[PDB]
Amino acid sequence: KNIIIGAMTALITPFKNGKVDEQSYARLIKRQIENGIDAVVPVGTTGESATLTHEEHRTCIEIAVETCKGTKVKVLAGAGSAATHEAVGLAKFAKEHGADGILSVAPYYNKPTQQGLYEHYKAIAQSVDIPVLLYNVPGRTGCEISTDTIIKLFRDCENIYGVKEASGNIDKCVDLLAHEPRMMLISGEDAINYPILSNGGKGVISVTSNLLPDMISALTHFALDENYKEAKKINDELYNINKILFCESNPIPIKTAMYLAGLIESLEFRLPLCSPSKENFAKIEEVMKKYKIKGF
Amino acid sequence: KNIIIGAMTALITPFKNGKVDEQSYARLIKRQIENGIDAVVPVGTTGESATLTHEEHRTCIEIAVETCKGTKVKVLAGAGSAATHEAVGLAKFAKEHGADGILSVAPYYNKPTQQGLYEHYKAIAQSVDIPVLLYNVPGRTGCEISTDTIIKLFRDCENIYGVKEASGNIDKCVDLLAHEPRMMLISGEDAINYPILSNGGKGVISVTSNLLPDMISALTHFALDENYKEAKKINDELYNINKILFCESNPIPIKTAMYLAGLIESLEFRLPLCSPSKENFAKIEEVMKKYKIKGF
Amino acid sequence: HHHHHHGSMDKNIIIGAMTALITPFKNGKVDEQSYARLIKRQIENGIDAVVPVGTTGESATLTHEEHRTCIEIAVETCKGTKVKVLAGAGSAATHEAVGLAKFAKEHGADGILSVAPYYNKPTQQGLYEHYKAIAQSVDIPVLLYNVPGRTGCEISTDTIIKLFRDCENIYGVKEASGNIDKCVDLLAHEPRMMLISGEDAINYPILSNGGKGVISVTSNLLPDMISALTHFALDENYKEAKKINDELYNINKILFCESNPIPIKTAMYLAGLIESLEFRLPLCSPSKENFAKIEEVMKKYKIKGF
Amino acid sequence: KNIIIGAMTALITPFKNGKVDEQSYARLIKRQIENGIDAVVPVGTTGESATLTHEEHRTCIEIAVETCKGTKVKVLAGAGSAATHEAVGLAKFAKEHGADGILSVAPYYNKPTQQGLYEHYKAIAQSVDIPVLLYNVPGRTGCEISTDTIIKLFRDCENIYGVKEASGNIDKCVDLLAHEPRMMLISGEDAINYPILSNGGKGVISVTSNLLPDMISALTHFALDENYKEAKKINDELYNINKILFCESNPIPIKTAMYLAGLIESLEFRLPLCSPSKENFAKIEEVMKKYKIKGF
Ligand SMILES: NCCCC[C@@](N)(CC[C@](N)(CCCCN)C(=O)O)C(=O)O
Ligand SMILES: NCCCC[C@@](N)(CC[C@](N)(CCCCN)C(=O)O)C(=O)O
Ligand SMILES: [Mg+2]
Ligand SMILES: [Mg+2]
Ligand SMILES: [Mg+2]
Ligand SMILES: [Mg+2]
Ligand SMILES: [Mg+2]
Ligand SMILES: [Mg+2]
Repeated sequence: KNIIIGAMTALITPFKNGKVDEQSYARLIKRQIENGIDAVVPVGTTGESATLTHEEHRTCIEIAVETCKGTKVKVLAGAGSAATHEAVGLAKFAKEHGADGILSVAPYYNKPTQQGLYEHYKAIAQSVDIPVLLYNVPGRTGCEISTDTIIKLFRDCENIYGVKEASGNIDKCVDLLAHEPRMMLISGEDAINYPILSNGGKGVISVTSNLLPDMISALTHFALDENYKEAKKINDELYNINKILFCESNPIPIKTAMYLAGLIESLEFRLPLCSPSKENFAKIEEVMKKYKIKGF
Repeated sequence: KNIIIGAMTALITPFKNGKVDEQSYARLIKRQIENGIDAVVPVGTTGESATLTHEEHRTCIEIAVETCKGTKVKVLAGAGSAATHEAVGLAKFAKEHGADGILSVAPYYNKPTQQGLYEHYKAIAQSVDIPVLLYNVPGRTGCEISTDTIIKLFRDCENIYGVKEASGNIDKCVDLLAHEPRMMLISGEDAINYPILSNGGKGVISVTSNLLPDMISALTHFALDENYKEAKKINDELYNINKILFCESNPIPIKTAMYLAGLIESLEFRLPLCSPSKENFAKIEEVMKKYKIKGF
Repeated sequence: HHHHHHGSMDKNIIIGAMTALITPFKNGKVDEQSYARLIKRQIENGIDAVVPVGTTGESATLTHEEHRTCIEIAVETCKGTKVKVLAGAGSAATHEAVGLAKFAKEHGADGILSVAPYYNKPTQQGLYEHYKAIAQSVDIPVLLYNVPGRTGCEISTDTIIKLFRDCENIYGVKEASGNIDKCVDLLAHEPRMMLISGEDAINYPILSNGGKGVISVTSNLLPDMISALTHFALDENYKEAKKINDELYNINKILFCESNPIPIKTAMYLAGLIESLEFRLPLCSPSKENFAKIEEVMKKYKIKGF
Repeated sequence: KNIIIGAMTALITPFKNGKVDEQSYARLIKRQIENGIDAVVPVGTTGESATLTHEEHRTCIEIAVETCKGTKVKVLAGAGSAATHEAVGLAKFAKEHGADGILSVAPYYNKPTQQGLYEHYKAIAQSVDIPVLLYNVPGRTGCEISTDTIIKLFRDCENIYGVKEASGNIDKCVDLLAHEPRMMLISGEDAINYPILSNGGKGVISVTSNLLPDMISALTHFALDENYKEAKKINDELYNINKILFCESNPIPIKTAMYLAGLIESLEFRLPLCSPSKENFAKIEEVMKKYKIKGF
């Protein structure tokens, strides 16, 4: 299978006057490239995919593709939906805009059965000829892609090559790679990046890497090179910031931190997201001081 | 406050060859009207709101509004979204096209904070002058509207008049009505319709009533009259069908039951929803045989 | 031989308003005089039964001798009254639970409460055999007790109903499970059983669905209010029962701001009803902030003295 | 600190005609010693601690102490209780009868607060001069020793040197060793032995090792030697048996497997534990066929 692995960043989407700040978006991607990141994920959960329009979805994918052009850095475009017809359309558009592959979150809200998830992802994978990474995050979607369903999809669909797990379930991570060691298991939970990689996971799709791309990329590369002691050292050092970045729903903390670090102009969200509480604003700022934040 | 209470049905959306079957949709609503139902909810969760287009959403609301004219039956239009801008747009459409009120599910997938939920619903409520019922279903959305947030919205926004709860949490139901007895608590979980009503809830938004509208209407009206012996008797008798209608994710079982009773022409869903397993198909049929199902 | 048709055969029951008694300590010993005085106060404020050495009575840290002494005081104090003694007798070990059941029978308890085995997580078959052994060891009523947040296991509706139908003296269940759906499930499929509320905040919803009593924490502090709530409900005066349930919500919830019985003993101490705020380790006093919160919530209520 | 780490077995307690089979118990321990195990845990959860008398509990500890004489194998005696006075008494017995350390499960059923847990373990630790390992298993006890409480106990009490985690929470495993790298984190969940060891855990207290002691010992020793690839290979191979040994509550499956293997004479439990279902008995037998089970 063709794959997209390594250290990847779920890009925030900066807003300016209620609009996507396209100059800031490109500038933030160049900063990721300069700090060792292997791929960027425009318009995932961290990029506020649910509140962007389709036009804005396209704009972000195009900026990511153009900015990464000529670098080794790939674009794994967010393209999931609760509706299969919409997810198929987003997959086809992402392929046409030049994306290297697609990330596709399990349908949220409508709780498809395992048979329904299989048909959903089979339809998506059949619509394109680029790699497709499944994305399991049951705390947000209300459903779980089972290990059996993930493995069946990997085996039955040429394009489907692994899964981004955001499920707090290292047992499932063992289950997946013990029964199907050819798949690419990707960490979707920064605090446990190292345990997922040390069990044979092959990358991360990170929130923390927005702020500390050098540290998350180094963690990932240490682990892929089997230097577990050094990968664990960075994972341990990052625990405090990894946890505070979820003191409110992601991406409220990471955007707050990027604004405090001077990396975006304006702490703007799209409703129903909004600024953190005064107390959590202070906690994020405090945890940040313990880390060296790369500039532009 | 202007309110919409009583026995209400979360309408299924029939499909025929991939499109909304508009003749069947109207016929099903007339059947609800003729069996004692007080309001109908087009394009809620049970109506596959997440997989309908904007145009189909609007078509279903218009059919409901037209079919309920000249009757006492109200239209409480589904209008929720994960994006506040889209929820406001749907609210405004429902108002301008004659809906009596709106139902608005808590944003799914993006997990807004309580402050974000407050701002989300304040924007929706300020956009229309018709009643707004909140809708909490954490198992599907990934978030909870807290009791404090529900009560503040009810007290701060003239047209927010209560909440549809689908949370399995009778403690919260007591909390809500003990601290704000003027709100309209609406049961969103059929199996516990009677306990919610007997604590002072004032209606149901029912899945089971698609199949058995006369029974749910009678349960509700006995309860509103404090004829609790009779209301509990029906609630007890309905437990088996109330539970089997969730043997797979709603609306897979209820649409299956409607098809099995000849009330819709085709067992068609929009992906990622799909037909139930053959085993559950048979289980639903066997439970149906214990109930008296009205025709057209 | 055994059989599956006990459901409509005569079952002695213990229902109504019941109190899960705190166990007061003085210098680390059971304060036996205070214990009797607190029970008399329950009797005089309309309570129908008392539960010595349940969860609220710190059953896990009493010695077997102290457990037996508390049952004896409860039995002696309730003689000559309408008030029944439903003795705590559960255990993670079936052999211990049988021994406690037999003691309660031989020392004059009216019935036993028997919590689902904690920590060892028996299967539903194991729970069935556990309670079959207990029920067949005595001839007094047995109330099952489901509290999965504490035990790590659940007695399923099907197992509860099987036990009710298969054993003469098992007559119902005390539910502390935050699960009104299960409460409907139970009484819809087996309306002959006695469902007893084990969670004060939802006493009225359980009673209004046909539950027939409560085993209360709040009634340690406010026995007249819990008794009135229950008797109104049993008479189908649901307006008055709900009014009391709503008024009690604040205290009902603050009594669990830390693990029960830490808040209720704190409230009883603040009310002057016990001499010292003494627990047995690993239980201990609440945080200073929760101490203050409990004190504040109490102010809205009229607390009966002795 | 003095410590007890490495590959350890939570010993089953065999019964014959309702009594502890003392000869089988000693024979089973010798089998563990001869298959690479570093310590044995008499009368833990797997040993049916809840249904043994205090006399039987003490007998099992004495047999373990006697059988390990003349070997490097340590006895980490089960000594926990919901009552602090009982836990202190069991700790003092274990010390005075030659145990090398104690395992002490968090109080079950009565849900102490973190302050209560601290006072509980402080009292236990001060009662003896041998190592004390905390044991967190919230699914069984109804409470959780927080990371902060574990770390305070480790720092404040000379004897307390780590924690056995059976919590399905690799995030907390990271939390513990990131903030207090000097403690000994011990895996209490066989399926994730390798992830816990690869994060710097220093041992296991295993159920599976009752049946497959050579494989669990080899896994643990490869990990401790930083041969993570070979440790992961065994962890992956063992996943199927690791999971089937929990198809019913432990120790129902492990005793079933030991009986099927001819390692214990009769499939006897103490109520409320009992035989598995016919169906799960067959599932256990089938999974066993893929593994080489050492004899005596
Ligand atoms: N990635 C950019 C598009 C975001 C679109 C949408 N806001 C709504 C998508 C929708 N399928 C719209 C249904 C409209 C009829 N009710 C949904 O709400 O699930 C979402 O996916 O959350
Ligand atoms: N109700 C008064 C007696 C309390 C006894 C005990 N503390 C311990 C009971 C025991 N079966 C003892 C096991 C002894 C060997 N470890 C238990 O801990 O489960 C409990 O049940 O929690
Ligand atoms: Mg690279
Ligand atoms: Mg809605
Ligand atoms: Mg008497
Ligand atoms: Mg039945
Ligand atoms: Mg009367
Ligand atoms: Mg509570």
